[PDB]
Amino acid sequence: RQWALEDFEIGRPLGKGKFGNVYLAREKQSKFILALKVLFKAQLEKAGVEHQLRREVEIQSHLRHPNILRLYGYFHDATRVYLILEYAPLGTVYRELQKLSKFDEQRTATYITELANALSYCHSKRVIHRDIKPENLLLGSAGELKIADFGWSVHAGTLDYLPPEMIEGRMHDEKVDLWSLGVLCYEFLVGKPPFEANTYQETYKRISRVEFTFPDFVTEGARDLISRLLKHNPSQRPMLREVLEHPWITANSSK
Ligand SMILES: CS(=O)(=O)Nc1ccc(Nc2ncc3cnn(C4CCCCCC4)c3n2)cn1
Repeated sequence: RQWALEDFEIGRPLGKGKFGNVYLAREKQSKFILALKVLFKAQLEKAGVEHQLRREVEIQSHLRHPNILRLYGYFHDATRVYLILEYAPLGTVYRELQKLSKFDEQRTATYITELANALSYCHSKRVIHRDIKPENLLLGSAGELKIADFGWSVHAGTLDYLPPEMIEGRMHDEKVDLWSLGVLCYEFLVGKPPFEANTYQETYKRISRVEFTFPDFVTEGARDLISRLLKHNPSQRPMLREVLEHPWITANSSK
């Protein structure tokens, strides 16, 4: 591996905002298709995220579930780092949700199932993702769910997906990704996150006071799982397989 830019032709833009952009792109000589994140070194340490990115490449690259987006290599030049990324043909989950505004229960449970395994794997290797936002949940071609982003940690922007203990600031562990699974689960069937407000200030309270309600079209099966995960006291939360085990899941997923 010694990649310099001229080893690629760049396709259409893929997004995003925060750090620069992510591009469709193609390895000139094997004709390989990939996402090529381009991040200006300019706005990197000019923001202090740099060292908290190295040990997120670290984290990204030696990992390997099929339900986790893979990082191939990297490089840079004058400005900008370049992340050479697996490509997720069917786009993000954020956009599938806007498109269909809600998910059926067969589809949700599958997405949750896939998320557990990828998290359950992440948690054997003791790794904790922090933001499991739908912006970070891409889709493979078989429509497999693939986790993606960059705020991971050791053991032990919107708060919509964070749990109480974080937002205020306490000794946290892998019990965060399980609250995020709850927040997600809800968002999928309802289409909006259970703590949404129009301000960061409401949302903090809605989270602090665990303040959500279910629209009628939501089944006491799912109420039970989401109720269970989104408890305040971290130790209250199912462990990852007690989740997969959940009656409501199993009745509704792939395998
Ligand atoms: C616009 S869309 O409706 O969402 N279609 C779409 C979305 C994603 C992809 N593929 C893809 N593969 C790997 C990665 C790694 N990071 N990204 C980020 C791209 C920057 C925008 C934010 C999303 C994630 C990736 N995107 C293809 N098509």
